[PDB]
Amino acid sequence: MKKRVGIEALAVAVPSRYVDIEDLARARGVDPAKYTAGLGAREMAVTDPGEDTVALAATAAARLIRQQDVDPSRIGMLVVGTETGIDHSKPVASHVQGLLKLPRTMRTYDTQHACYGGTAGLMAAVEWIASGAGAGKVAVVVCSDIARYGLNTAGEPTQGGGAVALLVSEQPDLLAMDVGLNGVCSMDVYDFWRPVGRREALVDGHYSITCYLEALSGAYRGWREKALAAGLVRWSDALPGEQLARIAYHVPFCKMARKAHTQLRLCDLEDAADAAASTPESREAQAKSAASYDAQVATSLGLNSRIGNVYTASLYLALAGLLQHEAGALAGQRIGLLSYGSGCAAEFYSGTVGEKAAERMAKADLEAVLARRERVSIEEYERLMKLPADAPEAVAPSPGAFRLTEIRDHRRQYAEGN
Amino acid sequence: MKKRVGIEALAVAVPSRYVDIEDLARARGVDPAKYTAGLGAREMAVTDPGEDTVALAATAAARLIRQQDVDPSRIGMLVVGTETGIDHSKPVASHVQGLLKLPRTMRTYDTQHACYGGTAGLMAAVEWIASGAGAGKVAVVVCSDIARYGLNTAGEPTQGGGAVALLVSEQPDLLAMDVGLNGVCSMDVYDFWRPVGRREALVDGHYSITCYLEALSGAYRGWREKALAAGLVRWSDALPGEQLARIAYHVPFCKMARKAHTQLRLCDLEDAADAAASTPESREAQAKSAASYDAQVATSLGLNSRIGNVYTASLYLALAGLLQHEAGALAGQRIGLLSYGSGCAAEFYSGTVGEKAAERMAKADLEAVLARRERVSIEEYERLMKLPADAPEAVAPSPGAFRLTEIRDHRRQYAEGN
Ligand SMILES: CC(C)(COP(=O)([O-])OP(=O)([O-])OC[C@H]1O[C@@H](n2cnc3c(N)ncnc32)[C@H](O)[C@@H]1OP(=O)([O-])[O-])[C@@H](O)C(=O)NCCC(=O)NCCSC(=O)C[C@@](C)(O)CC(=O)[O-]
Ligand SMILES: CC(C)(COP(=O)([O-])OP(=O)([O-])OC[C@H]1O[C@@H](n2cnc3c(N)ncnc32)[C@H](O)[C@@H]1OP(=O)([O-])[O-])[C@@H](O)C(=O)NCCC(=O)NCCSC(=O)C[C@@](C)(O)CC(=O)[O-]
Repeated sequence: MKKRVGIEALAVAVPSRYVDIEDLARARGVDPAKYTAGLGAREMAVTDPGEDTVALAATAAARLIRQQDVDPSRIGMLVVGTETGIDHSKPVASHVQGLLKLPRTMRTYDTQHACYGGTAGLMAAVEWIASGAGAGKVAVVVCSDIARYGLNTAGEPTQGGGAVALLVSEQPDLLAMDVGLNGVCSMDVYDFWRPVGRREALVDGHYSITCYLEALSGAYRGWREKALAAGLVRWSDALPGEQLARIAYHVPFCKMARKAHTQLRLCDLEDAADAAASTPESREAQAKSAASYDAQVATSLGLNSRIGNVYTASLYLALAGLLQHEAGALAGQRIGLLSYGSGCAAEFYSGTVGEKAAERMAKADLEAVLARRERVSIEEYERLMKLPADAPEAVAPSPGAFRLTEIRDHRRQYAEGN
Repeated sequence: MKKRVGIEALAVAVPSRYVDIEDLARARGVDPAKYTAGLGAREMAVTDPGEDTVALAATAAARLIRQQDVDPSRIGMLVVGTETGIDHSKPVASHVQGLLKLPRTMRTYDTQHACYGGTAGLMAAVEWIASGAGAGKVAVVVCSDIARYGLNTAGEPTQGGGAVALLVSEQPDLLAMDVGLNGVCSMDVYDFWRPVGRREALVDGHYSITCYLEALSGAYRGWREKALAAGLVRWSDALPGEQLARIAYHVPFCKMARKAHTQLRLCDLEDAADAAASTPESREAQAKSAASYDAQVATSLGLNSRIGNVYTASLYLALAGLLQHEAGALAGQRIGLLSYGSGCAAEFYSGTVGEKAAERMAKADLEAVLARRERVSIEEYERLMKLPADAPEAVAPSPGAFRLTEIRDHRRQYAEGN
């Protein structure tokens, strides 16, 4: 009896509005090609205060339950990974539980480590199940965030917001994860952070890229050693990482995925028993292979390019885009995933796409999620950005979605769309 | 080959200063017996800004590693449960990793759900190990918090601060946990919370007591059903809960443990097949049994009464006090633990105290930890309370301990005591 654990399905929620990234460039006196070619952006989600971390998380989690016909009483863990917390004590997960009218027999809590928080919660849910404690039950892990750098900042064109809700179970139709094979690399850095009382992040941008790549290298190498010992990959005519059908990466901006994939391949090329016969120039040229990027990574960025950085959710939006179109082809094949969070930590893990992944992705109806949005001007984006966090716009949520309506006596109030 | 997982050892850190609780009563025009008898308090830890969540967590975690001779390279997870976070993105766990100069092959993140956050992280570490993923490695889970209600508030006499660091492993000398038997009960409430930008908690105090007891009842009942089915307890001449050698509870104030134990016993008395032959009066009198409280709970409060509410750490300070004196007697016996967090969630779990628990507790040297503190006046407590979070006092940390020294260019700086 082969037991499996992992991601059974997912759902996505996005803010109601977005801007065209070339409009942002023009408003900032920037060449639009810096954003479209340099960063790989197309459209940037923008929010108003009604689209807070709770509202986006609850919209995604409710959509998951409805689209996948989840029995809410089978949920034994509800975890929200976020870096956009709204209370020091009361977790987003508790608000989500209430808004969705979920029953009582579940753990609820939030996880925090920049863009790694969702992955940390995913592993906690997976290992709860794989330990036996969660046998017979499911978990819901929601990655929800709003990425804000501020007007006229270098990070501004990488903003975004939204949520991805993951169903975790013993029927992991999207991704049957290889338990215990993860690689991890973490160290205390100040590449990106956001002190309490600052609405916008602080970042040393180029250093943050170096930190991502450094942590990726350590995490990937740790996974590779375990995968070699488990017989899942080999040092052969193909590099170890080439034996993964696809690799999905944390996407702070779309061009980061190419940088990440080049670095992963360089790890193989530098570590091969015969590396001494190569040069930095020859290794770099091979690592940057357009064929490899096209085969393993390129199709994972379609949703990300239209939304922006959704912090904890960015890797899972890449997984979503990949499986949206390729789940049937990928059934039975092993793929890799690299999660990074500033501060920092990276974790690399693998899993096998399930036979029913295409079914679960069809039910997620992702083009309909993206089609509901409306474009706004940069002027309006700026006006909404300037609103205080307690001042949601007077607009109704979409059917089954949620919005913050007001804060009254320090208690946050929400509405569910009819 | 009987596999075991759970808590191998613990260490405690407390702030350098405390006040006498009767001095606080006099300063507030309150009868001191309200605090000493009504709440069960003796001494209240007070902080200055140098004793932040990071400094307390790092002090406790470094002390654990030194006292227990942990190989730092065997740590594969470092999790901080807290409701006193200091960054929206960068976790306390990442700062602890850096301050302790720990290596890179570990997950780092923080968990959040009021006073339940530490337990959530403990279960994530336990289940990482029990799934097989953490086989051969250990985890460190630190519960670190500073409880602040504010001058002249009803919650003020229940303040406190400190940290408890837990070593989690396949050699769980303190508590070999019963994996998969936990009971849990959670629901979305506003009993206690602390919005971003508020230094002091908001609380509906009497309602928070009702919420604790309600969630406890559900969590305990869920554990009891599983423990009955596993044959660990029986409905016999003894109530199910009486078959636990001891029960430790989240301690917001010491008298809360008696309220909690009475409620747990009432759950047994109300649920017994023959409950119809009793009355509320007879059940209450039996539930309130002094003999049962004295046998199962009373000795768990010695540290808590001298520190105050340490939020996520309060239950673990109760476990510490119990094992400090009774670990040898408890070896081979099963005990219960009830974790509660406002917002809210409760989880009830059990485990068996290990043969070497007394050894591990002796190495924690807890009376020395408490002896290092100094008493201050209420006037000085108030002066320190009024200091901004970025204004630590100019005092050195104790040997091997840590303090925040300053914030410079939005980066927190720390010192390690010589
Ligand atoms: C990403 C930066 C640093 C870029 O901001 P920047 O410094 O203004 O941009 P640049 O000068 O680095 O240019 C970017 C690319 O555009 C090119 N370019 C320029 N002009 C043109 C043009 N006319 N036509 C065509 N191309 C053009 C340019 O040559 C370059 O190409 P590349 O170096 O990639 O090969 C900034 O947006 C930033 O700081 N963003 C936020 C930080 C971030 O996303 N870091 C990523 C790594 S850390 C991470 O992923 C974690 C994170 C951020 O998500 C946080 C968390 O975990 O919580
Ligand atoms: C605990 C309260 C509500 C009490 O604050 P209060 O309302 O001022 O006190 P009280 O009137 O309820 O009195 C307390 C006890 O003192 C007695 N008393 C009175 N005077 C005398 C006297 N002269 N001589 C002898 N006894 C006296 C009095 O009769 C009573 O006895 P009891 O009802 O327990 O039997 C307040 O301190 C508060 O709000 N604290 C913070 C909230 C809290 O600790 N709640 C506990 C449950 S929730 C929890 O544990 C989660 C939490 C708080 O830790 C947060 C998280 O998870 O993050």
